[PDB]
Amino acid sequence: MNIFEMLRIDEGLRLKIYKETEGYYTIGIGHLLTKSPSLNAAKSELDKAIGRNTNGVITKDEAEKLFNQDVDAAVRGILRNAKLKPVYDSLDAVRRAALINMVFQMGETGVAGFTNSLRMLQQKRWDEAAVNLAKSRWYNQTPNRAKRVITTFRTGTWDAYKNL
Repeated sequence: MNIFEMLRIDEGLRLKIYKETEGYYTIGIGHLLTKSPSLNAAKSELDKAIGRNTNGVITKDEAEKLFNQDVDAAVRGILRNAKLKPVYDSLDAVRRAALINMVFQMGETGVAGFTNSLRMLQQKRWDEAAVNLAKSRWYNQTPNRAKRVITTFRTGTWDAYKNL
């Protein structure tokens, strides 16, 4: 298991524009296109991202390309983040992947807001971090996903994802 497989599990893969859980237009492996309600605006962003007139449809290769860029962007955001980096640096490989998943999902900014949990993780207080992380809108809005990430932080293993 690795970050790509992990996220592929959490996000799925969709070749036509769709709305994700909060109702925003997305495509591929969780590639947010726009927060705007306009489908046109979404199609514009998509063409721009792809570099062609897509008509709202991409191929599998294009989706994987956006995915590689997004993963890359997520790691980079972490490393550049003053609150994030130190945590990331103190963690083991499995757990690093869990933090990358949250950032891919909610952005750097949103993740850096988890002050107390970040602190707990830094101190390797697994059980406590897990309970703190659950006290969030994130957990209440996408509980199955949240549970898989939280368990990964808790255990430091990929068990939450074995079977999927």
